[PDB]
Amino acid sequence: HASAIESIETIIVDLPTIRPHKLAMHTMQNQTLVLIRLRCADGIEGLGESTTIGGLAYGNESPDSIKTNIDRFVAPLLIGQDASNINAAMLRLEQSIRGNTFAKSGIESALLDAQGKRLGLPVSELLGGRVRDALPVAWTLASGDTAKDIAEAQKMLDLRRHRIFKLKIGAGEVDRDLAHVIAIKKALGDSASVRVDVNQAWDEAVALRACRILGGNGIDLIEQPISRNNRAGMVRLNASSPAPIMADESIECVEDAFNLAREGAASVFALKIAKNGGPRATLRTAAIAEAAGIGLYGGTMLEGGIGTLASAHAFLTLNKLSWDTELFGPLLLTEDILAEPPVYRDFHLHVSKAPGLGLSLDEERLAFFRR
Amino acid sequence: HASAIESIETIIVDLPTIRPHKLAMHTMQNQTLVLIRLRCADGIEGLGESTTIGGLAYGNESPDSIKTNIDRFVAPLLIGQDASNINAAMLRLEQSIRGNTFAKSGIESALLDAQGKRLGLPVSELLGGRVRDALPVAWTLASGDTAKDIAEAQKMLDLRRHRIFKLKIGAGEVDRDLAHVIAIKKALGDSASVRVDVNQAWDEAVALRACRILGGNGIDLIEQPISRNNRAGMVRLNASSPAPIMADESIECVEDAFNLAREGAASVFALKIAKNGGPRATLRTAAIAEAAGIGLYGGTMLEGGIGTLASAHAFLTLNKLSWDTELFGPLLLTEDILAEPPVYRDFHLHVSKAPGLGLSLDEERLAFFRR
Amino acid sequence: HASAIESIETIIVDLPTIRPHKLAMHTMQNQTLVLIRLRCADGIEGLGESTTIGGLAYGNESPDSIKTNIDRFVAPLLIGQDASNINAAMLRLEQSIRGNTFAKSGIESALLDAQGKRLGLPVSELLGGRVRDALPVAWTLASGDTAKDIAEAQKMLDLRRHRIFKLKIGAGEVDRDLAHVIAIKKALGDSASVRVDVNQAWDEAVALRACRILGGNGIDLIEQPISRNNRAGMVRLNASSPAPIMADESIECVEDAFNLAREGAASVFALKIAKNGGPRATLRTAAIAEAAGIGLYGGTMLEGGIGTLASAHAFLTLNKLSWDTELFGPLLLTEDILAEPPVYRDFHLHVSKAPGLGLSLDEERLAFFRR
Amino acid sequence: HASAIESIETIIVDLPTIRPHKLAMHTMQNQTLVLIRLRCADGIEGLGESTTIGGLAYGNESPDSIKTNIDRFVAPLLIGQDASNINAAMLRLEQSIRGNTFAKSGIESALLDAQGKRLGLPVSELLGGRVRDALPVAWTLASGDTAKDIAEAQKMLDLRRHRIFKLKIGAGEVDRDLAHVIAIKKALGDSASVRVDVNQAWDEAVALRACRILGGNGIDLIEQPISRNNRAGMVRLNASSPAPIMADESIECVEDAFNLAREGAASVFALKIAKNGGPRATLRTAAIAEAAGIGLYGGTMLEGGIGTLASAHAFLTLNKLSWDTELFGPLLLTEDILAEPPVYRDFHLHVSKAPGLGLSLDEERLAFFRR
Ligand SMILES: O=C(O)C[C@H]1C=CC(=O)O1
Ligand SMILES: O=C(O)C[C@H]1C=CC(=O)O1
Ligand SMILES: O=C(O)C[C@H]1C=CC(=O)O1
Ligand SMILES: O=C(O)C[C@H]1C=CC(=O)O1
Ligand SMILES: [Mg+2]
Ligand SMILES: [Mg+2]
Ligand SMILES: [Mg+2]
Ligand SMILES: [Mg+2]
Repeated sequence: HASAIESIETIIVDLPTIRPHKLAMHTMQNQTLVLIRLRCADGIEGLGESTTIGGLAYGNESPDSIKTNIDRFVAPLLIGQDASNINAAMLRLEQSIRGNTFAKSGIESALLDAQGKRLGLPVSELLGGRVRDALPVAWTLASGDTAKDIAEAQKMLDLRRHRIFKLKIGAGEVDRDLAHVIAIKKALGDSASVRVDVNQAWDEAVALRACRILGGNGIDLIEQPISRNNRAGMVRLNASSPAPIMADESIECVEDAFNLAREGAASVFALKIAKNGGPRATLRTAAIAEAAGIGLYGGTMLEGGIGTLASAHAFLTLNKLSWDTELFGPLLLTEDILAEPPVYRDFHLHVSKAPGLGLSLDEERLAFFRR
Repeated sequence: HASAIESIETIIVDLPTIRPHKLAMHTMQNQTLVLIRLRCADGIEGLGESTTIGGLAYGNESPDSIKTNIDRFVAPLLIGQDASNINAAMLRLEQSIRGNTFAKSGIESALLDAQGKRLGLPVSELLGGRVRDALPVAWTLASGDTAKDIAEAQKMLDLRRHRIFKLKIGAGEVDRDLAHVIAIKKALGDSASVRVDVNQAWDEAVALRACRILGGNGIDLIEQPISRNNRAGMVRLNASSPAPIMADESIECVEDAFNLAREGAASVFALKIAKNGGPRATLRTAAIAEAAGIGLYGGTMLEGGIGTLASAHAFLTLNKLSWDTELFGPLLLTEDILAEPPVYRDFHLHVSKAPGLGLSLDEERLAFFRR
Repeated sequence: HASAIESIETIIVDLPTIRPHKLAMHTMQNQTLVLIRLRCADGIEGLGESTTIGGLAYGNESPDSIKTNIDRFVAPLLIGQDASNINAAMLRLEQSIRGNTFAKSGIESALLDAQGKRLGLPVSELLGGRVRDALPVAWTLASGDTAKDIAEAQKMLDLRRHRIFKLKIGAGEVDRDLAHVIAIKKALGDSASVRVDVNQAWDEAVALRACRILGGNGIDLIEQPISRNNRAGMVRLNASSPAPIMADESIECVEDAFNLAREGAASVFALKIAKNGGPRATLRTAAIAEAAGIGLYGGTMLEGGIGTLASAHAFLTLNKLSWDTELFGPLLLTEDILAEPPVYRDFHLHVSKAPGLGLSLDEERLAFFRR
Repeated sequence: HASAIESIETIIVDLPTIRPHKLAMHTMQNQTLVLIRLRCADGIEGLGESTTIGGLAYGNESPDSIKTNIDRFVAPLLIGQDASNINAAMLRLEQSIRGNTFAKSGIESALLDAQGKRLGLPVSELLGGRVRDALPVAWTLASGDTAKDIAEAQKMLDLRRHRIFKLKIGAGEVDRDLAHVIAIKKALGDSASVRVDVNQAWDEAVALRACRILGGNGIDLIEQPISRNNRAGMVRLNASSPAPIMADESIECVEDAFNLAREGAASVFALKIAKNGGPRATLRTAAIAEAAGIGLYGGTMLEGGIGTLASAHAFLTLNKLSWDTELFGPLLLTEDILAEPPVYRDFHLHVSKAPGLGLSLDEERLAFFRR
């Protein structure tokens, strides 16, 4: 085919971050991305990104294993295939490859980028058409210090950078974590929306009490308070919690979205291209949530500009994202591999109408930071 | 915008059929279509079709009211809008217009046709990319006579036209309808798949027995045996019936698909663009079904070539249609408004790769049959 | 520590098989194992095995990615740790590594082997004590030809090798697969137990009928007929099926076992060390099943002698394995890396009381077949 | 066998306590233990303990009937059996003896002690390996006087003996018991965790109100508020109670643990070797709880040092005991039969790495207190 895939190169890139990022299960000291360079017979190159958090501390795919599986199994299946038929290409992978959603997400992102350049259309238009040009972007406070977090949030407000804050908790004693969250919301008052993410850290026995306290203290959303494995517990917590509960880790594929909606495990779903298998699969998960009356949140696995924009282009097509987005990955990185970073201003991420993902590689940064 | 919608004309067309088509609630003596001609500033015209069965005997929208609502409410909302952004256009309609899925389906079909011509791509590619070029097509036997039906099916087999037969029942006494179906399957044996559609005609009290008899006599699928209103009954029948049950009328929007899947009301879903609001909405319903492990069937409201191809292009992108399709509408019509009819041969409908819906109007037929 | 782990080497070994093995999603032409060589400060070496089927066609871990993740993440965490405290070592991995059960299984197997040699006890005794010395072993028929399968089963009976047969179906047309299974059971009659494994291939719409037919034709067990994602469907099938349903792919961790038991998704559970994270985790899954009144089956991912014996030693401690085992992996391989193969005779696998896994490496075979 | 069991002697020992211990159904004025002395052919003696509370006021086994059933049924089954294969020995008992979990617990404890001495390993290592050397120990306040309880708790805090307090209620008027608990928590404030145990005393009609009041007054956990027989009620209370509910009496075997988890009867499970049938069975119950996302608590039936250490060794292997333990039995006894008592300091019980249960009998105390 004139648009046959000729090569797929995966590159692991280690990039510095602006500060330690403390999650319940892991403390980030930097970030590692897997860049995908997909080249086609018509001379077009598509760029994609597969990124996770903390090696294997978050999910079963590491940047290392993502490269291994793409090089050994994905490339052989796609090289020679028509790059202009994305649905057929991704279904070809689906029939021979189980799981590996992070790898698939990066691959589809690259195909979409190339197809966008091929047709001279931004990805958002390839996916149906945008209904907005900007997306609201929350900011995560996870320094591990209450005083530092409050100061940081106040500055982001003054800079008109962020007005929605996500607090990482679950690593310490429940009451200390609760006091921490309450103190932050008290300091910010009505000037900002404060939410929390427990990253599955709590047992239902703890969550049933903690959610009541948070809801009674101005916390707007409680993300994945308990293990995705306590299916019945998540359903019960949705009933006892006065604050809405959002599912994140509970979604590891489109089918999980349906089952969670069927069971009533959460009233809001985080949408992550890495967890669903790319922008298109993520839109199917969004369709399921919408059909069930479940709110949407534009999630991230802390991707750099490529993965962030791939996510953004899909979100631009959604009717509504009631709970906004957390597409701040590029801002946590002190250095990224894009020639021009995404545009952030006035509490939003602004997406252009340039072809594909509307970005280009910074060859110097790639050369220095690639492993 | 360069692709602004300049006009939308709705035309009611009354066309002759090859023979009376007897459904449980109505007997068709002909067919009426609503043609949509959408013209854009860049000189491109998109064609769409909104068609139903028996006036108001099947659904709440008649060809007459579809024209009324499109002319009075849809056109005012779309004229002047960018035709190249289909998602924004359909969402604009969704925010101001409740229901009217048949009208919406015709409108989106026209927009897709125009966009396909605009980019020089068939609709199937606009929707992501085809994974097949042909679709298996079933045939409905509904003459009202057992001997006639058997003869007709045998001929369709000999002509290599159809090998899957759908039998319309529910208008007569249950046992007489059952004998009718059993006699047909007995005569055809393993040379064909025989299924039935009761069009909601039976009460659960009757269906619980009838489904057992049909399943025990070689009937492969039982379509909408009871009222969509007996929600609990459909769930119970899925358990007592040895033959799979398919939901059709139970789906009147994407959200219904989710609720039916949540409740376990059917193991197979019929996919109709008219019932969901167009090809794109139908793909969302398909995504929900797939995520729930529910089989897919390419349904029809007996549309002519335009509506049939709009449906076909969407179905070409589905990973699998386990229960095939019933896209035979153009074959039931003795006359259609296409210059070249869809290609049917060797038990399938063959879809080309021509731009848009790959069709053109027969001006002479349109002029003579338009109301 | 005196028993500190000094090194962990992972070796990918490609071995020939006796014949093509056709599963619903993949056709095996050979087999690849990941050998784990764990050496301790006290001069003891423990051997473990992490093996899967068809690259990524079966699960999300490939032999390639298993090596990548063990070398990059597991080794760093364990080197220097006390090898004699297996629970602490495996929990150390669990707190930093998500998923990767296949890798974990191989690691724990190696630790158990080393600990057995260290104490001069077979693994079965380290795990509590055996209650049997032999395990019944089924045989899978998957040549893709009915005549060939019947002949093969008859020979295994005559050789007193196997009397329980597992038939792989789901790749072809349902009725053809059903005829295939029925013909085999008809030919063998009461001389053997015939079961099937659909490897998630069927939709519930198909399974609800197929299970009835199989149960009515002498088929003793139906393994994973539908997708693990159709949670509600598996529960419904357990009620409509006259033949017991066994969960396999539905179990990807110990927690899944609990949820399946809670929901009533299957009446029998396959026990696979690779799917649970090693012999010890598998015994926890067995404990859950037993507590729920669910039958046990000793499963396999087609491991060679090392993985097969690691599985066997755990199964020797179970009170009862009502549905026997399928520990025939070493028999499907024309060549393995053990100096002395496991002992198979009179329909059983016979496990010795030698220290650890009671095996040693064949250096010549390892050298020739290692990648 | 070289390690054949040659004799099993059961000895009832009546020991003085430090003060009356008032439970909802009984007031303890002393404590009675059943010591098990199991001697093997290799000259090794294993010690075990089967102890309950208040004769038959708590459970169906009394110290008297435990001795009767062990002497008449257990001994005959085990004498002559290989003591080094604990799993086979306990399964041999399970196939011929129904219930009698207290007796079984003492027997397995003795076998583990002997096996530990045989291999020169502490029981915790026989069970897989410890992940901690110390266990947090709560203290029960049950003098029947509010002023006395507050003073006692304050002293235990000052002595760095205990900082978690369990209050026995249910014997008096609900409001008086509630005032009692609230006054104690008020006096201790944040310096201690206060929990209650109602020992099944309340009717659901009372519990639904009382749990709300306790949860709203700083009470951290509510143990078995109602009858284990009101299965549906326990499930309902888990939803209405703002404080987590723990199941104790509801667990009388491993299977009960599964059923309670399936039904959602409690969010925390008390782990008692006497109620499950020994350390090993208790670890299976813990595995079920963990798989269900249910918190763990190290429970006691007020055993002396032998039974307390048997429990402790098992708990040392658990990944996490979110709700700590109540292994204070030896502290309630003014006299025990151990030559050296367990080590309690700085809010914890410290377990050594000595072989077996790491203890020896005080021949003088045994001689004087044995019945
Ligand atoms: O929250 C997660 O699970 C992943 C990621 C999203 C933002 C962030 O701070 O971490
Ligand atoms: O069956 C329906 O409900 C509508 C239509 C589909 C084919 C047919 O014969 O009628
Ligand atoms: O059946 C599976 O899923 C895996 C494996 C077990 C035996 C066999 O033939 O394949
Ligand atoms: O609470 C029980 O049911 C039994 C025991 C545990 C400690 C205590 O004080 O009594
Ligand atoms: Mg999260
Ligand atoms: Mg119908
Ligand atoms: Mg299987
Ligand atoms: Mg209690």
